[PDB]
Amino acid sequence: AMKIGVIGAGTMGQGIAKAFAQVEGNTVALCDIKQEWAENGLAKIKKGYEKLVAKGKIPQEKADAIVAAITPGLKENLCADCDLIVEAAFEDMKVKQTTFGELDKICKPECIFASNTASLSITEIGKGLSRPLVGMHFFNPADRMKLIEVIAGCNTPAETVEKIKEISVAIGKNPVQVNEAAGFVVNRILIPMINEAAFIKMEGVSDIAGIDTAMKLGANHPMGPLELGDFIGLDICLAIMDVLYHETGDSKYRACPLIRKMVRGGNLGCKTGKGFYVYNADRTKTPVDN
Amino acid sequence: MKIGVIGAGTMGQGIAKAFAQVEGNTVALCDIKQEWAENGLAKIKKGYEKLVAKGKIPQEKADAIVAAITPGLKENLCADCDLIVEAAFEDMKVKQTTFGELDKICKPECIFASNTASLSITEIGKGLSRPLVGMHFFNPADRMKLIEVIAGCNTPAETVEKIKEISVAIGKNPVQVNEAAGFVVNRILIPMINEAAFIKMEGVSDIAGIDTAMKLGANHPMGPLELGDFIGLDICLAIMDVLYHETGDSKYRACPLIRKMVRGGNLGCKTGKGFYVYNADRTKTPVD
Amino acid sequence: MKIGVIGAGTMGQGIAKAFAQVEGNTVALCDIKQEWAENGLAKIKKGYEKLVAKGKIPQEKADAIVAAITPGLKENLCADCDLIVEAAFEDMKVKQTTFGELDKICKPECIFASNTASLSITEIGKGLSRPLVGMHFFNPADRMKLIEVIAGCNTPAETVEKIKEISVAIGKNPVQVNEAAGFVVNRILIPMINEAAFIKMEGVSDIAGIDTAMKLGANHPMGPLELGDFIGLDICLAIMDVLYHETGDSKYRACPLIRKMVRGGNLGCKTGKGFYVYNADRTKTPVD
Amino acid sequence: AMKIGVIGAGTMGQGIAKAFAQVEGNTVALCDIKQEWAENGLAKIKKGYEKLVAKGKIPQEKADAIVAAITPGLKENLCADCDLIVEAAFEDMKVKQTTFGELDKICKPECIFASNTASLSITEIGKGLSRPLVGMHFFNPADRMKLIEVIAGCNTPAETVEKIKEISVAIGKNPVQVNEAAGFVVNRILIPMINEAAFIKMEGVSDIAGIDTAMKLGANHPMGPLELGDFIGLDICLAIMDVLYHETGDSKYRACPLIRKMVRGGNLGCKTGKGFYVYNADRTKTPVDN
Amino acid sequence: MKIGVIGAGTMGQGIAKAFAQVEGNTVALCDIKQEWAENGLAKIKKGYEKLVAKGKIPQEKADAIVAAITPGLCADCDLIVEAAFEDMKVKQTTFGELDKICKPECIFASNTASLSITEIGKGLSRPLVGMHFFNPADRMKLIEVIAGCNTPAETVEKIKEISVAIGKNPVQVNEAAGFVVNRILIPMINEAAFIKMEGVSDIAGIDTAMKLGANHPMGPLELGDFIGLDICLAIMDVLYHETGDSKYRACPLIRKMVRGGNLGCKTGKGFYVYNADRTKTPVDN
Amino acid sequence: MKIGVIGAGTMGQGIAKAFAQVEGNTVALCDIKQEWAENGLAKIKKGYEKLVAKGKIPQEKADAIVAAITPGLCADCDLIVEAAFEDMKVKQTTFGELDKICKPECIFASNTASLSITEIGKGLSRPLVGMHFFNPADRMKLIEVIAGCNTPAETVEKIKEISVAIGKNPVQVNEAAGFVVNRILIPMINEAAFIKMEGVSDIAGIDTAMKLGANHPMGPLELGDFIGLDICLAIMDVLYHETGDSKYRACPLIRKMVRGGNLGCKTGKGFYVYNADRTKTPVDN
Ligand SMILES: CC(=O)CC(=O)SCCNC(=O)CCNC(=O)[C@H](O)C(C)(C)COP(=O)(O)OP(=O)(O)OC[C@H]1O[C@@H](n2cnc3c(N)ncnc32)[C@H](O)[C@@H]1OP(=O)(O)O
Ligand SMILES: CC(=O)CC(=O)SCCNC(=O)CCNC(=O)[C@H](O)C(C)(C)COP(=O)(O)OP(=O)(O)OC[C@H]1O[C@@H](n2cnc3c(N)ncnc32)[C@H](O)[C@@H]1OP(=O)(O)O
Repeated sequence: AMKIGVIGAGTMGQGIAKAFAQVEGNTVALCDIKQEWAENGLAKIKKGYEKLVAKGKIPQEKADAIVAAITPGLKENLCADCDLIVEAAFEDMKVKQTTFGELDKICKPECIFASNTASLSITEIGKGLSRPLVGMHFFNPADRMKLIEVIAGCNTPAETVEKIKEISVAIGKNPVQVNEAAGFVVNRILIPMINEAAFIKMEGVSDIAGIDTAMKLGANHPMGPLELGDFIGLDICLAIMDVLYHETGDSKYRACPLIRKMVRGGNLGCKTGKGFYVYNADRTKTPVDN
Repeated sequence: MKIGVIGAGTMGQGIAKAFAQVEGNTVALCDIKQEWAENGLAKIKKGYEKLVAKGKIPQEKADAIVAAITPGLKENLCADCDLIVEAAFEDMKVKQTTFGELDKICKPECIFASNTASLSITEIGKGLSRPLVGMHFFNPADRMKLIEVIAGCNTPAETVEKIKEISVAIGKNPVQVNEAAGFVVNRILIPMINEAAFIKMEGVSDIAGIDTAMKLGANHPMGPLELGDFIGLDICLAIMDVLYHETGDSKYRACPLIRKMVRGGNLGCKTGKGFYVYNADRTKTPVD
Repeated sequence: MKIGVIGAGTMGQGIAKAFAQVEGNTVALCDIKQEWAENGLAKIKKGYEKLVAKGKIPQEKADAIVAAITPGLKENLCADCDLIVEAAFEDMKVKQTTFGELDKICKPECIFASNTASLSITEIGKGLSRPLVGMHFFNPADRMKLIEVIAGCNTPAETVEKIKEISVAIGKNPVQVNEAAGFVVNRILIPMINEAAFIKMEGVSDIAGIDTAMKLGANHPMGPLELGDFIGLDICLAIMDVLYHETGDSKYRACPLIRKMVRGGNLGCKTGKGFYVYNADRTKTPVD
Repeated sequence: AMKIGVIGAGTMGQGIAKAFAQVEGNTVALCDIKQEWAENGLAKIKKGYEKLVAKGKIPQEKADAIVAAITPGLKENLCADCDLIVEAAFEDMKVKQTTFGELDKICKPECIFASNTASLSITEIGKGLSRPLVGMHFFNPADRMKLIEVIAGCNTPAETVEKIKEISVAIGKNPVQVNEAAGFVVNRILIPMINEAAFIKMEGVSDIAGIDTAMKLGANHPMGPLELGDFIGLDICLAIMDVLYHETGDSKYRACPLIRKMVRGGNLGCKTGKGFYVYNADRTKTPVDN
Repeated sequence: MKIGVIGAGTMGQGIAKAFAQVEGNTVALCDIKQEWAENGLAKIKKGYEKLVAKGKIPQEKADAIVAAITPGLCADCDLIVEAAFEDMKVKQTTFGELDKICKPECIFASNTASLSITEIGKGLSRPLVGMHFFNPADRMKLIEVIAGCNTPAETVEKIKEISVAIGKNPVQVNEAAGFVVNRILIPMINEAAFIKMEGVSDIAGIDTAMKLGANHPMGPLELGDFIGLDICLAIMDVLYHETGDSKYRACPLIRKMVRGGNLGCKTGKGFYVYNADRTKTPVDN
Repeated sequence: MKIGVIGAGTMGQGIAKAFAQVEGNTVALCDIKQEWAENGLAKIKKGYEKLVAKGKIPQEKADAIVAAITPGLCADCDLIVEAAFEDMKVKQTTFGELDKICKPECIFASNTASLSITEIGKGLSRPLVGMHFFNPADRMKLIEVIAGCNTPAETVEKIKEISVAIGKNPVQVNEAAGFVVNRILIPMINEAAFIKMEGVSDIAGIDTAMKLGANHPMGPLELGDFIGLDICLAIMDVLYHETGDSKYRACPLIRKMVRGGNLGCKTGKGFYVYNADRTKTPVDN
């Protein structure tokens, strides 16, 4: 028995709504700024579940049972008696502080405020609030990845970290406590990997398929690092590298100028059909250095 | 085809099985003492008897593998070798005079390759009469499918192709690398371990947590702290210091935490304590 | 001598007492609102009444000090000023147009000085008709004996000497500085605080311990963590980021720990919590 | 009631011997490699105490009472039933590992092994030993400075840190626990100060007396940073900077090339009569830039 | 061919000279304030007068090229070269304001020093290319030809031919910060400034060192004053911000001098004070 | 004056030429293997022959200077210039072995590229000074005069006069890593190598870029091959180790080529392969 409000209806918010609604006994309020943005979010969840039922990987009764626990709307209307708030709205500081300042008046006092952000300070987002702000960081696709990073901020009490811990296990996830530093644990290790694999390309050491092949056969990684960057989106890798550099001031985390030149040109990876690989119609991918 | 493997230690052992696994090849497993090489082949043959009893290899395929390997001294066994893969102690002067000696023994068409991970292929073969290429296996060499082929600054393109063709002819996937510090795998993978240690050092997360986050967040088979324990923190410290010294770039500065643990003998699995304590059962316990 | 002090805040207050303390000087304490400047002088006069009751100043020396200071607007009080010390909000465009306005008011021989710590003296006075020098007091300006005199890239040697002579004429010790980021004191002293924080961040010692070690090991009056609390961690973060941005050098990267505490409002004494909790008695407690 | 053996009879060892022998109830074995090196150490302690009695700052009975508790000799002869060993021998790794490997056989099992080193790893010094090695770091003059840094190594148990804690209070010092990192607490903060004050000189920002005057009047420090470097010895500042750089790999701790050029020329500060200041006969010091 | 130059400063003026001195080309010269865009064409006749006087040019040739330059015109050019201020939104906006104004099929080229070509041309209808001239653009034989990720080869090659058509040498260079010449030459100026700042030598010694020790036509500090110390700071900063590498941090002595307006030859005081005698004096005497 | 040069390589040979070509000086040329120290004087007559053939020198002048050079002699010189290998203990030992051999009052000078002068002369009886020539020492007009902390002015000035006496220009420079010219010029070669390594351009383009874009007599990569890529690596490494600043990290492509013995003109293959035709080919074609 839990009510969960999810502020943001793009990719992350829809997956976070699905992660709670998969557990029987949870109802999800899928909110956004315009009521029609939330409705497009719930239709996107529905459309996506129609594909799996087709590909035979989920039963239609389950899909229906998931969709039935999600309600689109506005936070003023749906988040009063919410037990947990998980925001996955746009990565802008002032938008977050506004959202949470409103919800602070809307929500009952018992409500837990959490943010899925990966680029901003949990500490600075929840500064003015009347209650603890915590980080509850999901990984795309949030309904299938079992990791949750629980980020403590400078003032986030330990009970608040402990509660998000219990909730993550309740929904079948594995929490990992992180004290707020840029990149947390997973992003701080993983994106500098992608960045090194790009320096190795830029410096002429090896080719794209070779760097990826070496990482797949040499370390038993599921993808190559450059494959992976296309699939994450090179724009997001660049932004994480730049966040890792600006927070620390450490030249160690400088982004590879090759990534920046591709993002400038719009070659963001799988989402643009072209990054280090070209994604064609016939389901084949070829590295851009051929 | 006849291959000479210089070094009867673990790597040399694994490289000899890789070539002897394949029908039609012969391997001379050499080391600096006739006995060393004969102990190398005895470790190989008993690893094969555990496999036979485990039922995962025919008793006659294993015998035919052991039969294809001959221990001895290079002065006796490598003159009509077609390919030499060196896998001996990582010291630049020991590798240079081993390849100086082999330059006089081995027939001209014999190809010279070194399994080195941390020394410069180019420097290795500076003064020789024939090209020197990198042929960097991954342990266990008989089981890992990747082979990094390292072109030196004067290693002709023809030499690099023929080592590619040999790697596939023994069932590997060659990835051509133009020599730089760390090649591909080590240059990505060891700074990874190093970063997880800085995360531990700086109080961001705990050892178990850093490792759980990378396997459940990034789909990695091992956490980076378990893996640096499995590779050996001494191997990880040394690769970091190579990257640092070959580049000049503070980016590759090793994490002082790893340097403190290596100074105390806490190297990982090989000493029974690193980031994890490895107990008498099978569990491992984070020192956290 | 007649001095104009631009800014009736704490620094401007402390700089006006420094000049009015000395017999024969007059000070115009100006700010952008007539009331602000009159509140500045009222804070000054009541600080002097606590001193009189504490018996540490004659009742007539204090009255004569307060009498030498006149609040108002610069357009009214600074035209026949001999020296202008600006001490207003640290924003480059606010300082440039304040000195543009004063360039038309003040008689030509009036000397223009700014108390800025983080902005470029040279940029401050780029387009003016007269030189612009740094005259950087230390709070409390009336009590600290040091004055850093900052030569700009176009500040003549004659201007620098005359500010030296004024500093001693009001009983200070001038230390000539050729403009660079941090001058002398801030460039040594704030990286100090920053380093003690990295030591805390990296788990080397504890907050009380870092502070006790520096006072009993180096003969320092305050620990560096107490001192960053007393200066304000926001002031310390900002100086770090100036040093970093003016140099380009990772050496002066601020410690992320200090950046996290500033984002949470834990700035030190001014907010009642930083590295120390400051309780209702007089004790302070390390957040450690 | 405590017996203390001090391995090293130069400056540090003599001051460490004096710090324990000042406390009634402690007897000090002042050891070195050649019996005559320890005797010169005890005569140096005696000569130095004859000066204070002259300058009127200590009573002669006290000096005599201190000297009487110090015995020069060889560790084989004097350190068997020692309660604590504090080595302040030369800063060389192999010398330390040899000294401690011998003392490990000499000393009773109850004996605490400690090292005053400031440049080497406590962890690497006591690796092969049969008992914990700890760092007990004194500050010249060890008999008058109240700070002791107690350094835990990678394997130094907490009881061993706790015991050196009690002993430091017993002798009137204030211990500070430090987990082993280069420079500990005091040196990592202080010498990079001296180094910055030297960059400021080298870059032409201010003059020698001005940098020192600013630091004395601006921060209320007892000395200027350049004054202080002369008094510490610029060779030692250089070595600490170089140790801080090599251990971290961080360009942040690069030594100022001005310090290195003065050390090369032999201008080590007060001990050579010339560093940033020239130390004349008539008790006056003038900065070398005049 | 018709050619429009955007910017009327040293480089704008020199790029205009470079096109108009080849028989057959016509140039449109432009700037913000028109009085500055005629001040441009004014500095062009003034210099051609001093050379015809010195016998280096025939008056009729000097008069044939200053008649091919029109201060404005851009509606009909076959090629646009912007030599505007080295600020990114400054270049997007101009080029933004410019995709309307020019004929549909006319080539857009920027003379930027180190900025990404690819970001410069993002909202445009047509490919954007890099065509980099070197001070003085009318004498220096080099053109660096920089193509962005979305720059076709027909345009890269159409620039190579135009280059050889006006007596230049076009070297093609891939898009990275500083391209070739500035990435090498500007840190060299920056280093010489650190050498003066740390007192290793004086301004005079460093410059004659590199002239007599390296056979360089200018010392690195005279060369900074001639380039403009504000352009040098910019490129250093762009170098530093593109790579993230403290290797390229500008020398604080150059940031101090740009803040004071000691920019070199354009303001009469850089590392040298330039006198009417035509003699320059190092500011450290 | 009598002059002894220590080292018989390019710089040793050129420094010998620089003294002997001035009427009145005599030089003693030296090296490890004597066959190398006559190989030195062999490369000196061979080059003077090719110039007399090309009419640049009169045979009698070529014959007057090769008669002032004696392969050895050092016992009586008034001035010693070492141009030995750029390894510190290599220079201390030589100079160590040399304070005995030379006359008591003779001036000791090192042609080191970046090493501290002050540490070079520590155990010596006499001041040690820096007298830095530039390849080719007989043409390049510059001498950098470097004094150590314990080098008196009489010796610094005695070098300045000797310099002007052999038609050079002596610039005095304070002891820091790289002095002036190499601290600027060598990272410039190093940068051009990073530019080739990151693929921004090819070897040819970078060099003609800097010739046509900067008016440089050699491109930075030809200049590396002419200096020797082993000397360039050394100076970069010394730069990096003296400052501690990753700004000066050598480019790994130059460390790889030195490891392979691709040193430039002295080994026939650097960034260019040098052919008997007298044409050089970039190794990337
Ligand atoms: C920052 C960026 O983005 C790109 C950049 O700009 S980086 C900087 C690139 N530019 C440079 O580095 C400049 C390098 N410096 C040089 O090449 C030389 O300094 C230099 C060519 C400018 C030297 O000046 P110079 O040789 O005296 O001028 P130059 O025109 O070549 O020859 C001088 C002659 O102008 C000659 N001349 C003949 N015709 C001429 C003409 N049409 N126009 C001008 N001059 C002419 C005359 O012969 C005059 O010499 P005399 O008085 O002795 O007769
Ligand atoms: C690393 C360190 O520690 C210090 C260093 O060395 S750093 C590197 C410093 N050195 C440099 O940078 C070199 C810079 N490069 C240059 O200055 C030019 O490359 C260069 C002078 C070498 C160009 O070569 P050049 O101009 O062709 O040779 P140069 O001798 O000056 O003139 C060529 C002429 O030799 C001339 N010549 C006349 N007399 C001569 C003589 N006594 N000796 C030699 N050449 C003579 C001839 O005129 C020949 O030219 P022609 O065939 O056209 O008639």
